Amino acid sequence: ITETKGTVLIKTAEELMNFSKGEENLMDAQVKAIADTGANVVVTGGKVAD
Amino acid sequence: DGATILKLLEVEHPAAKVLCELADLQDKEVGDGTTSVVIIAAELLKNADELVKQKI
Amino acid sequence: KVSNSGITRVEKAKIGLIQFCLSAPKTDMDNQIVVSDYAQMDRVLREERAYILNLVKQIKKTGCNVLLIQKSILRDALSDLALHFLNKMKIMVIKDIEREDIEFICKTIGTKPVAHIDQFTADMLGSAELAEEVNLNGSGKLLKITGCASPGKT
Amino acid sequence: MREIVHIQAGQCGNQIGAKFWEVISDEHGIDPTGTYHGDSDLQLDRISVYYNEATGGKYVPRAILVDLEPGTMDSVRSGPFGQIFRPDNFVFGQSGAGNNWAKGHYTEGAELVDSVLDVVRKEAESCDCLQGFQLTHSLGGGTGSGMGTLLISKIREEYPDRIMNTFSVVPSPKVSDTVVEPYNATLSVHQLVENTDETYCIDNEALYDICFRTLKLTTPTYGDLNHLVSATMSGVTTCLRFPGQLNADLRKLAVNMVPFPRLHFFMPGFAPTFIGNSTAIQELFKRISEQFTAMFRRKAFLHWYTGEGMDEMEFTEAESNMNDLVSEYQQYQDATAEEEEDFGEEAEEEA
Amino acid sequence: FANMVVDAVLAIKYTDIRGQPRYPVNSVNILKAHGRSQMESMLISGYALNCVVGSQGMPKRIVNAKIACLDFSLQKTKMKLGVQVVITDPEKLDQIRQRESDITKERIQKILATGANVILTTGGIDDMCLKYFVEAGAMAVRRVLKRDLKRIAKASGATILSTLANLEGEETFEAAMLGQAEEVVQERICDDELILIKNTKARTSASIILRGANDFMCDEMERSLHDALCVVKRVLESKSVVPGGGAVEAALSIYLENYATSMGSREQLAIAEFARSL
Amino acid sequence: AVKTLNPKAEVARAQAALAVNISAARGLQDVLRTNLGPKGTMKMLVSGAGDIKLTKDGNVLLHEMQIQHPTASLIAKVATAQDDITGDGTTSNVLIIGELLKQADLYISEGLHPRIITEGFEAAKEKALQFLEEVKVSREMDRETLIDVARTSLRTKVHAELADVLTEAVVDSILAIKKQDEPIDLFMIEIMEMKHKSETDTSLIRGLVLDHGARHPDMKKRVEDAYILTCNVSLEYEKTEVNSGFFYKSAEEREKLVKAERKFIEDRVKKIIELKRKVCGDSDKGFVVINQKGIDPFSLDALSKEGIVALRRAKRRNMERLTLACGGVALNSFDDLSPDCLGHAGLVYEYTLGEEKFTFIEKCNNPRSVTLLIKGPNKHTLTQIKDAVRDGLRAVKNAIDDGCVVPGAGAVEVAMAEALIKHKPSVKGRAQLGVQAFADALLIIPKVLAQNSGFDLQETLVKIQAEHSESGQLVGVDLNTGEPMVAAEVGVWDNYCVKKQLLHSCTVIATNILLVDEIMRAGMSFLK
Amino acid sequence: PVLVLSQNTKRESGRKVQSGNINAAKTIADIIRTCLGPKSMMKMLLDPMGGIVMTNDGNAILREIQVQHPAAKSMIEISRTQDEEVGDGTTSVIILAGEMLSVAEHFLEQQMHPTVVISAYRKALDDMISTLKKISIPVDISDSDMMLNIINSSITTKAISRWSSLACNIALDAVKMVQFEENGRKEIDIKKYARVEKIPGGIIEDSCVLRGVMINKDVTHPRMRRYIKNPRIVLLDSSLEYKKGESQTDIEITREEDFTRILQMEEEYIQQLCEDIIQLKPDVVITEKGISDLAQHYLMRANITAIRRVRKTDNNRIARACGARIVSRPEELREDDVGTGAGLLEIKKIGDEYFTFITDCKDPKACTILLRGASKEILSEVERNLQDAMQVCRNVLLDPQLVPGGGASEMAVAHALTEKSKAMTGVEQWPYRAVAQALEVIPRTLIQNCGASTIRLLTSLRAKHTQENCETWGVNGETGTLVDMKELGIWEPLAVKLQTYKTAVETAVLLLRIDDIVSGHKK
Ligand SMILES: Nc1ncnc2c1ncn2[C@@H]1O[C@H](COP(=O)(O)OP(=O)(O)O)[C@@H](O)[C@H]1O
Ligand SMILES: Nc1ncnc2c1ncn2[C@@H]1O[C@H](COP(=O)(O)OP(=O)(O)O)[C@@H](O)[C@H]1O
Ligand SMILES: Nc1ncnc2c1ncn2[C@@H]1O[C@H](COP(=O)(O)OP(=O)(O)O)[C@@H](O)[C@H]1O
Ligand SMILES: [Mg+2]
Ligand SMILES: [Mg+2]
Ligand SMILES: [Mg+2]
Repeated sequence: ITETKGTVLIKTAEELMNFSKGEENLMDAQVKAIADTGANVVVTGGKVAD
Repeated sequence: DGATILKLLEVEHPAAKVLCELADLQDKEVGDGTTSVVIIAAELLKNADELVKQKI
Repeated sequence: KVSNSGITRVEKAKIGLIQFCLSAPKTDMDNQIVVSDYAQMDRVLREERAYILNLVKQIKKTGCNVLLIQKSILRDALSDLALHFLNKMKIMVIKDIEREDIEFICKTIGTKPVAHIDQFTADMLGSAELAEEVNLNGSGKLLKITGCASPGKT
Repeated sequence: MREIVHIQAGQCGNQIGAKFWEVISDEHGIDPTGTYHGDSDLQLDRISVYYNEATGGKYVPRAILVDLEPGTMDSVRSGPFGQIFRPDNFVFGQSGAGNNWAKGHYTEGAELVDSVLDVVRKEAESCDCLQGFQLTHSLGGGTGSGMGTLLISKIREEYPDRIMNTFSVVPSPKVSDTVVEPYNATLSVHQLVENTDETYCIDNEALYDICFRTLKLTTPTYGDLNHLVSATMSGVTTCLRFPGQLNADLRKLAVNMVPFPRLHFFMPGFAPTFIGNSTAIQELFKRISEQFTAMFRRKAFLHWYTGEGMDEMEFTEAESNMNDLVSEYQQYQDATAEEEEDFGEEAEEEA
Repeated sequence: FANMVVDAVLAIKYTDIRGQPRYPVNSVNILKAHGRSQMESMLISGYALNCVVGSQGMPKRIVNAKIACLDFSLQKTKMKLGVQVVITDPEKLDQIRQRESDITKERIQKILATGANVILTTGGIDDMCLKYFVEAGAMAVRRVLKRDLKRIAKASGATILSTLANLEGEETFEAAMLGQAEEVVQERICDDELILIKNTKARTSASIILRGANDFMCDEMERSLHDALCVVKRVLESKSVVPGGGAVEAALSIYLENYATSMGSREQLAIAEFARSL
Repeated sequence: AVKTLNPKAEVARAQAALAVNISAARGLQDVLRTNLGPKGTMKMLVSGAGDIKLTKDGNVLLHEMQIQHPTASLIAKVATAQDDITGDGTTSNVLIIGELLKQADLYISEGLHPRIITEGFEAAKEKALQFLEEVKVSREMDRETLIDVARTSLRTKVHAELADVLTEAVVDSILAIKKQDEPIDLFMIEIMEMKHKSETDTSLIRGLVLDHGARHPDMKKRVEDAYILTCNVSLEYEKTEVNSGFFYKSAEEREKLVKAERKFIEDRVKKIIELKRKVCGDSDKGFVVINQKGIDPFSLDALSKEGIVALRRAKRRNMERLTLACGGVALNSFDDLSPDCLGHAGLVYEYTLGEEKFTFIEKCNNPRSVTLLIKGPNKHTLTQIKDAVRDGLRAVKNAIDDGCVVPGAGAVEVAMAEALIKHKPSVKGRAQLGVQAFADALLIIPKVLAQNSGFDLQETLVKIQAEHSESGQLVGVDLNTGEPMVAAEVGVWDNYCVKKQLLHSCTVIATNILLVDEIMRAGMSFLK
Repeated sequence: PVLVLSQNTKRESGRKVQSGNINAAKTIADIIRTCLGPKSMMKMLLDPMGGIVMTNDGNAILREIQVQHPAAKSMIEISRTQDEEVGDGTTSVIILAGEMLSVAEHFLEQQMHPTVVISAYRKALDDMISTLKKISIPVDISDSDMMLNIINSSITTKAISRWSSLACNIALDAVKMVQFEENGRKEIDIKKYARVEKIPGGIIEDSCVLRGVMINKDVTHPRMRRYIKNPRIVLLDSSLEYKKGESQTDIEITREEDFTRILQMEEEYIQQLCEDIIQLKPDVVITEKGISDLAQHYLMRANITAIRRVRKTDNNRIARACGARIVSRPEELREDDVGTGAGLLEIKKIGDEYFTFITDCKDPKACTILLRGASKEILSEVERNLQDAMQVCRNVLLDPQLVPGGGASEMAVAHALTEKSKAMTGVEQWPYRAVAQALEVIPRTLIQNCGASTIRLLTSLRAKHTQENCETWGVNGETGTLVDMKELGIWEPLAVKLQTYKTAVETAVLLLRIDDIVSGHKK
C-alpha cells in the first residue's frame, strides 16, 4: 500500500460491488506469477495475509 | 487613606465590616472625608449604647 | 448597559424586540464552505458584508430607534460588523435580554416579539416618550424607558 | 520501519523516561537484560520502531539521556530497568545550570550540545528511515527548558522536515517551586511555538490531585505522579507500537486534530486515554503572563540573566508574542469577549 | 500641586447641552516614574501613552501629525472556521498563498494614501506589516488600551474604526476621519520610554507625570492627588463651600443642645447625645 | 552589621577573609605540586558511577577533585581560561598564585597594608615582561625545532617510548595541513580511537577514517581506484509540506499510485547512475558516495545493483574535510552534476571491529586534512593519549604562530629573579618589599622540580644561582644529576605566549584576591 | 470559641517604630561606608546559583541582600533608582540618607513634631540646590582632553584605574559613535547600540572598540568566502524555505502525475525567491530565520555568503552600522535598502570558536567593545566600570557643568547654609542647621579610609572654607592633606550631585512620616 494515507473513495454502487473481487483477482495473479517461476518455498520476514 | 487602610485589612466581625463598607461608600459617592465618617459613626454608637444601658 | 458607543438619549423612541441573530449565516445542519480558487476568498467576504448590510437596512426601513436583542448561547447574536452598521444609522442597541423576562417586557411596553426578519414590520413596534441610561453617582448605570403610549398593568 | 528516537533532558525528564521505557518493555516481552520472552508474535509486528536489534538477540532502546549534572544518571544506572540502555548514550556535564535559563541556553549548553548532536547522528545512522523525535523536559528548570529549547532549535536546523513532539510539564497555578519560574516558562514558550508540531502540556497539581481523592490512599512523593505520566504516554503511543482495527502514527492523529498550525497545545486525560484541544490553555498562559509583567515592571532578578549575554528586549519580544498567542486563542470563542473591562468614567456624550 | 490640579481640572471641562457644565475627572491620565524630586512633576497639555513605537526603524518625532485610530489587528488574513481550502488541481495552490499576504497589504495602502502619519491599534501588528510603515516613514503603535484610544480619538477629533466597510459592499478610508495633533514625540524618562501627543486641536486634554524617590512614594502621591481632583470637581459642580477645622461641629453641637430643650421627652436625651458625639 | 538584618547570613571580616583565602590557596597548591615535571606522579580518579580516570593534567585534576570553596572556584576558572587559549601551563599557574599569596602574607602579618605589596607586584610585573621580551630566541621553525618542542611538551604526560611515537605524528600532521599563510586551522585533524592493539600502534593517516560503513551486504568491501562524490541531498522518502492524501477507486489505481509516489527519488538515483556510467565506462575503477542524509533500502538496492558503495549520514564537518583531502566539491543538488565535482581516492576499504565498522580513505594526491588514529587496550588509556595529543598539537601550533621560543627547565625564572633583585633599589618607599615577594614567588618553579627529583631545594637552588652570576648563561636544573645545565643546548624549549599569559593572569588574580575585605553569604540560600 | 476581629495581624505603634526605622536605616548605611574613595576595598558575595561577585559598586552590593525590615527595602530601592537615573553615586546617597536620618532623632526625642522637621528639610533642599548651581563651572565639549579628565576623575576609584588612560579613551569613543540626530530635532545617546562582548583569555591591554560589529556565527556552507573586501549586505527578517499557511489547507489527489508535480513546485518557489535577491547583486545575506539547503545551493552558484539565526538585536545593530534596513519580502527589495557602508567582513577563530567581524565602517552609529582578561569575574567588574564611565560621559554631554570633588562642594554648601541660618528665628532654625552639618559626612569618611586624623583635618578644612574665596578646597584622598581641586583636578557633573541630594532628602522625608506598622494581613 501507499506510504501516505490512502482511502478508497467510491461514488456509485458498481464500484462498491467490484472492489473486493478486484483485490482478490490481483492477489491471485501475483501469487500465480510468483509460482510460475518454479519456486516451491517462500520465506518472508513480515506478516502473511489470509 | 482611611478607605485604603480599611480595604487592605482582614476583618471578620460583622459590626466592623459594616464600617469598612461605610468607608468604601463614602469614597465612591464623594471621594473625601473617608476617615471622619468612621469616627463619627463609632462615637454615635458608643454614646447610644451608654443610654441603652440605662432603661431607655 | 447599551452596547452602542455614543448614544444615550432617545426622545420619541420606537422599540422593537428581536429573537434572531445578526451574524453570519449558519444552517442548523452541518455546513461548510469549500474554496478551490483564489477569487472565492474575496467573494466570501463580499457576500458576508452584503448579507449583514441587507438585514441592517431592513431594520432601519421601519423607523426603529431602540433595539432589544434576546440572549443566545449557541451562536453570536451581534457581531462587530452589525454593531458598526447599526451605529452608523443612529440606532441604540441593547443585548443579552434574558429569556424569562420577555413576557414582562412585552406586557409593559407593548412590543411583539419578532423571530423572523420578514415579520419585522412597523406594527410590531412599541412607542415610548423617553429611553435613556442614567448614571448613579458611583454605584453604576441603569436604563429607564418611560412614557409608554400603550401601558400595560405593571 | 519509520523509526522514532527518544530524548530525555533534565531530572524530571529522566525520571519520566525511566518509567516510560519500563512500562513499554513489559508490553513487548523485553527483559532487564535485553532478551525476549514474549508469547504472541503480534508484539513483534512493530517492534523495530522503538528497539534496535543487536547481534546475539539483544534489543536496545533508541534513547538518548541528557543532563548537565551527573546525579541523575547514577540513579538511572543503579535503578530498575537501567541496564538495557546503551552505555555510550549517557551525556552529562560537571556543574549544572542552577535553574537559570541563560546559563543553559548560552554558557553551559553550547559546550555540550555538540555531544548530543554527535550521538543522535550515530543513532540515526542505524535506522532505515526515521520519521521524527520524542522529547521530554520541563519548563520551570534551567537544563530542562533553556538547554532543551536550544537542542530543539539545533535539531530543527539539522533535520529540516521531520516531525517533532514534546511532553512538557508546566508551572502550577497556586504554587511555584522556583522564584524565577515565569521567566523560564515565558522564554521557553516563545521557541516552543515555532519549532514543534504538537505539545502535550502536563500539570503537576492537577494530576497530583488524583492520588488523594480518586486513588483513595496516598501521601506520596514525585513517584506515582511519574508512573501515571508514563501510563499516559504509553496510552498515547500504543497506536505507533501496536497494530489494531485502525493504526495511525502521531502525524495521522495530528492532521485530523490540528487544523491551524500555531494552535498545537493539548490537555490529556485518563479513565482506566483522552487527548483534547480544550481551549482551557488560554487560562494557563493568561496567568503566566500576569506574573511575568508583575516582575518585569520591577526589573527583579534581571541582572542574573543580563550578565550571561541576553539583552533586555528579548523579554519584551517574548511577552509581546505571548500576548499574541493569548489573543489568537481568545478569538476562537467569541463568548469571553463579553467580559471586557467595565467602564469606569462618565463620558458617554454625543458620540 | 494646587495650581497643577486646578489647571488640569479646568482643561477637561466639557460642553454639554449647556444646562450645566460637567467635569469628567479620571479622564486626566496619571503616570508615575521615579527619579528627580517631586517638584519636577509635570503637567502635559495633551496626552501621554505608556507605549513605545512598534519597530526601531520607524521615526520617533512627527511635526504635523495626522492620526488614524483603529480597533482591529493588521495581520495576514486567515479564513474563518466555516471556510476551508480543498485543492484538486495543484496549479491553483500558489495564487491562493499569495492572496493571504496581499489582502492586508491592500488595506494598509488605503490608510496610507490619505496622508496618515501615526496609526494606533488595539490589536497586534505583524512584522511583515511593520515594513510598510517603516518605508513610508510613519509611526505605528500596537496593543493600545481601549480607554486610551477613546480619550485620544475624542480629544484629537478622529473616529474609531472597527472595520473599513461602508454603507456599500466595498472598503474605503476617507480623510475626514483623521485627527490632527501639533506634535508627537517619544520621550525618555528614567531608563524607560513613553509617548507624548501635544496640542490636540479638537479639544483640550491634560495628563500628569509624577516623579519621586521610589515606588511607594509615587503611589502615595497618586492616591493623594485623586482626592484633590475629586474635591475640586465637587466644588465646581456645587457652588458652595464650608469652613474647616471644627467650626461646623462646634456650631452644630451648640445649636442642637439648645434645640433639644423644646422636645421635652425621652428624645431630648438622644438629641443631646447626638450633639455631644458631634 | 548584616547579622542584625539577616540572622542566617554568614560573614568573614577583615583579618579572617585574608586567612581564609591564603589557607585555601595553599591547600590547592599542596596537592597540585606533585604533577610538575616529567618525574611527577599519576593520579587515579573514580566517580560515583564507578568509572576510572588516570591523569596527570592540572586542569583535569582541578575539575575532578571533590571541592566546595569560593576561591577554589576562582582559581579553577582562571586555569580553565588559560587552558582554552594556550592549552599548556595549568599547573604552574596554580603554583605561582599560591606562592605569591604566601609570600604576600609573610609581610602582611607584620602590620603592612596590602596596597604597598600590590604596587610592588605591578612594578615587578612590568620589569619581568621587559626581561622576557629580550630572553626569547627567534628561529626558522624547521622540522627539528618543532620536534624538540613537541617532545618537550609530550614527555610530561606519557612515558618516553610512547612520546617518541606521538611526536612524529603530531609534527607531521601540523606540517601537512599548513599553508604559507592563512594561520593553522585545527578541526582539519580528526581524532579517531579504536580499542585494540596496544598503544604503540598509534598512527597518522594521510586520508580519512569514518566510523560507519556500507549498509548493503552486496557492496564491495575494497575499491582500488575510486571517484568520490560528496553530497548532502536526501534520498529518503519525502512528503509534501502541505497536508495531502491519496484517494483511489480500486486495486489497480492503488498500484498505479504506489509506483507513482517514488519518481522524485528514482530521478536522483538515475542521475547518479548515469554519471557513474558516463565516467566509469569499463568496470575497472570505482565509485563511492558519501552522503550526509539518509538513504532507503530501495536506493541502496538500486545503487548496489550497479557497483556503487554508499554511506549515509556522515558528520557535518566531514563535508569540508573530504573536499580538502579528496579534492572535489560538496554539492546540495543534482541539477548540475558534472565530472568536475568528483574527487579522487587511491584506496577505499572497510574494517570490522566487533560490533562496529570503519571506513578508510587513503592515497590522496596532496591532502590538506589528515587523521590521527589512537589505539590501545583500555578506555582510560585512550583518554590520556587524547589529552596528550591535544597538548602537543597546541604546543606546535603556538611555536609556529610565534616567531620565537623560550628556553625551559626553570632558567628563565632564575634569570628574572636575579634581574628583579637589582631593580628594587631604584623604586621608593616600602614597595620594595612587594618587589622582593614577587621575586621569591618566581622561584617556586625550579624548587618544585628539584624536589620532585629527590634532591634538596635550597642547596640545589644555590648551585643554580651560583652560575648565571659569574657566567651569564641561561642555566636550569638537570633532573637526573642535580647539576646546572644549559637548557637551550640540551633541547628543552618552552612557548613564549604561555609564559606571558601566565605572568599576566597570576599577577592580576593575586592582586584582586589580596584586596578583599570581607566575605558575605546573605542572599537567598536557594533559588526556590 | 476564639472570638477574634483581625486574624493574627501584628500591630506596632509609638516611638519604638520611629527608633526602629532609624536604626534599620543606619544599619544599612553601615555595611557600605567602607567603599567610598580611591582607597576602597572590594567585597565578594555568593549568589543563590553558586557564582561569585567580587565588586566595589554600592548597588551591586545592596541588590544581593535579602532583608525583612521595610526601611531596608526603601533604602535598597532608592539605591537602585539612583543607579537607573544617572549611573553614578550609589554609595554617597546611602551614607547621606543615613546621616540625615540619624540627626533627626535628637529632635524627635525632645518632643518636636515630625512635620516641623519635614518643613525644615524641604526648606533646606532648595537652598542646597541654589548654592550648588551658584558654584558651577561650564565645560567645552569640543576639548577632548577635558572630557578625558572628567572620565578619568570618575574612574580613579574603581579597579581599572591601573589602565585608566586606556579605558577613558574607549568610553569617549563609544559615546561619540552613538550620538545620533534623526527626523525632527530629537538627539539621543541610547546605550543599547553599544554592545560589550567578553572573551576570557589574552591580556587586558588588547581590549578595543570596533568600528563595526562582532557576532558569534559562521558561514552556512564551507565554500562561502570568509574574507570579502567591500561587501554589499542585505538583511532579511524572513525564512528562505517553504512553510505551511494557516487557512486550513488540504490537498486531495487522484492522478499519478500530481504528487511529483507538487514536490517540484516547492523547489520552484525557492528558486524565484533566490532570484529576487540575486537581482540586487549583493555579497552577504543575513537573516534571523533559517535557510534551506537548496537556497544555499543557489546562493553559492551566485557567489554569496549567508548567515543564519542571528538575534533581532544584532540585526538592528548591523543595520545601524552598515547602513541597510531590514526587509521581510524579497519581492519588495530595492537598491536603497542595500548597505554599502562597510569596509571589511572577516571570520576568525578565537580559541576554538568562530567569530564574524564587520569592520571599517565609514560612519557607524553602532559599535561593539571587545574585552579580554584573566577570567569571568574580572571581566564582569571591568564591564561594570565601563558602564559607569559611559554613563558619566553621557551625563556631561547632556548637561555641560562641573563641580569640585573631594568634599569641596559639601563644605561649601554647609558653610552657605550655616551663614544663611542665622537670619531666621523660631524652632525651625535648629533642624535647618542640622542637615547642613549632615553634609560633612562625605569628607570625613574619605579621611577615615585614607588613614588620617579626622578630628584635625575636618576643623582645618572648616576654618579654610570660612575665608572669602576658597570654595574649591578639599581633601586629597590618597595622602591625607588639604589641597585645592583646581590643581589636583577632580571634577564631577552637576547632575550627579543634584540627584544625590534630592534622593537623600526625599528618602529622609518619606521615612520620617511613619507612625505604626501592621503585618500579616493576607494581601
Ligand atoms: N489647615 C487646616 N487647619 C485646620 N484644620 C484642617 C486643616 N486642613 C485640614 N483640616 C481638617 O482635617 C480634617 C480632614 O482630615 P483628613 O486627614 O483629610 O481626613 P478626611 O478628610 O478623609 O477625614 C477636616 O475635618 C479639616 O477640618
Ligand atoms: N627534560 C626536562 N628537564 C627539565 N625540565 C623540564 C623537562 N621537561 C619539562 N620540564 C619542565 O616542566 C615544566 C612543565 O611541566 P608540566 O608537568 O608539563 O606542567 P605544565 O606544563 O602544565 O605547567 C616546564 O616548566 C618545563 O621547564
Ligand atoms: N583622588 C581623589 N581624591 C579625593 N577624593 C576623590 C578622589 N577621587 C574620587 N574622589 C571622591 O570619591 C567620591 C566617589 O565615591 P565612589 O567610591 O567612586 O562611589 P560613588 O561614586 O558611588 O559615591 C566622589 O565624591 C569624589 O569626590
Ligand atoms: Mg481628607
Ligand atoms: Mg605541559
Ligand atoms: Mg563613583
